[PDB]
Amino acid sequence: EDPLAYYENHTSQIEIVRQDRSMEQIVFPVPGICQFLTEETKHRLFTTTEQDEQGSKVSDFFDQSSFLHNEMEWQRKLRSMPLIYWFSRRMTLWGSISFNLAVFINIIIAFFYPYMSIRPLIVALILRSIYYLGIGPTLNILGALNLTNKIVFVVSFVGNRGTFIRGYKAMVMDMEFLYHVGYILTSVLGLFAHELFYSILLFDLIYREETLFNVIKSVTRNGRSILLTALLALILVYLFSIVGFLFLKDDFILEVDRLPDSTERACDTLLMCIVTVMNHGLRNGGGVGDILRKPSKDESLFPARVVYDLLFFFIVIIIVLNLIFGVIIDTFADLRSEKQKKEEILKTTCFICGLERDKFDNKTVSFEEHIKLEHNMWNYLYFIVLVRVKNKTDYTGPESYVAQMIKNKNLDWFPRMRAMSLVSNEGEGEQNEIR
Amino acid sequence: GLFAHELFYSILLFDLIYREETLFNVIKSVTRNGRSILLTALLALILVYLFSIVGFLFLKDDFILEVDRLPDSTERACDTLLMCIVTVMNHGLRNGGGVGDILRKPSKDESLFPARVVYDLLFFFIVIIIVLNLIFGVIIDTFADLRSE
Ligand SMILES: Nc1ncnc2c1ncn2[C@@H]1O[C@H](COP(=O)(O)OP(=O)(O)OP(=O)(O)O)[C@@H](O)[C@H]1O
Ligand SMILES: [Zn+2]
Repeated sequence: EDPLAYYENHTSQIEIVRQDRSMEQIVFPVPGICQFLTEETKHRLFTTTEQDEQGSKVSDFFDQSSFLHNEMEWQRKLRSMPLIYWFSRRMTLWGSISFNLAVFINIIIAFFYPYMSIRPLIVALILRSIYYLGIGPTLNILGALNLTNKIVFVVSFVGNRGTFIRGYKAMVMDMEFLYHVGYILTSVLGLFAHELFYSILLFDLIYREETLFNVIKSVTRNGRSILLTALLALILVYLFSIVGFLFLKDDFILEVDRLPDSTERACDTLLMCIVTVMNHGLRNGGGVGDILRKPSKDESLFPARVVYDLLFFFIVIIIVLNLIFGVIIDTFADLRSEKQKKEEILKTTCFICGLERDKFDNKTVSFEEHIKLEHNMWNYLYFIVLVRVKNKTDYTGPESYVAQMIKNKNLDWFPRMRAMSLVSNEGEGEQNEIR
Repeated sequence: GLFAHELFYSILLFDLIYREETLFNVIKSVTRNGRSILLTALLALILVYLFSIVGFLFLKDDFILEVDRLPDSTERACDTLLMCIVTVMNHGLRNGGGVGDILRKPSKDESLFPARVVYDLLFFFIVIIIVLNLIFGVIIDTFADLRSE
């Protein structure tokens, strides 16, 4: 309604650096296409963009400009389609419905197999269906609902994300799409082949919960270290088994509960000795000595047995096994430190210029205004889109300069540790004093 | 405690936490990431459910448990999926060696001996050394974060 309000909303400003290392302020109109940028995509980019070797996110932010433009174009195209857009807007609802259905199906299977808010209402309806129709019909209905809801969720996911915008190859390469396809296949298997396949769907908890994902990362980050420690444990077990087979063959007597003698020799062969050690010594707190024949102090090999058991216990149980847990704790610490560093950087430094919030103290302009009005990464994206959408025939000085810098793949036009609102005022003031 | 039953006085011992700040910080070291601990427990439950399904499908006869009947001494603890899940979730988690510490001892001549060995080893590595230790790792991480803050 208000022309001034409309122009203020559709007008943006940025700061650039020219070839002579001089800072200039450019005021431009926001292209209409820029209005179709999703807040989810903006947040994802802001929280995922990484720093380069020089500590700048500008390289990645610029490299994502084409993807952002294509995503905005796809969103504009989709918004003309009401039904598909409406379905795409409810991805969270579809995912929640699918997860609840999977949980209910798994609970029913656990509590009844073998056989033959609105959540309380859903539970009551499920109980009534079980009482009236039966477990089988209830499971069939739940499986059909889960399959339909997952199909709707996949349609919504593709529509909203525009993964096809990068091509079918990119969509296939995407891990999330493959995960959704595998989930659909698992649901189909549960519905038709055997209901027990529904148990696999419980792994969707990891996908849904980020905290559990971080906990799992604490183990998977140093998975190579864990596997190497396990291999070292296996080598030590092999050596101990060799020693036992050479000198303690008769002490490997194991009780057995034969199905319709009660003891057997478990070290007649090297492979059997290795298997017995690797299993029992590792699964017993006291080590291999907890299953070997109990010796007597009068035996000549009693000191040897004591030394063997003690060495196994100290070397394998207290050290080797605890190394995996130590690696897990170290990974926990490293993840926490990295996350804290990243959050501190993101919250106390400027995305474009990288200046800290401590140069802006005691000045007309604060960090908040500097990030909302002067170095807006989104305003830079809008300027990039304008340069790419504007006919070359009506470029201005700075528009042509930025277009040429883009043609040459040069980022030196983004400011870096410099702000027109920070040092330009004092610089002009000292210049006036000098003059 | 004064009127209904004197045993209610035991609840008053929780005032120690209120009185002592150090114990309160120790409890905070666990309660700060309570959601993480609960999610880890749910993951453990899901893994136990999968292992119980596998055992019921292929190792039904090996779930024999001794019982001290009040005035046969063994019973089958995996005749149903729910019973198998309960037995695993209890014994495997409360035994250092895992679920294998309560299953029937096999013989090397049995055709399923390698399968039993693999099952027990997988349960031990996946659930006992990793999943259970994740809660303790979370507690240690919370300790470190609290001290740093
Ligand atoms: N250069 C930057 N440095 C730090 N944070 C930034 C930067 N540019 C943007 N942000 C933050 O990223 C988010 C994007 O701000 P944006 O102007 O898009 O907000 P908005 O409220 O959605 O917009 P508007 O109200 O102007 O229509 C905000 O949190 C903003 O503070
Ligand atoms: Zn800036």
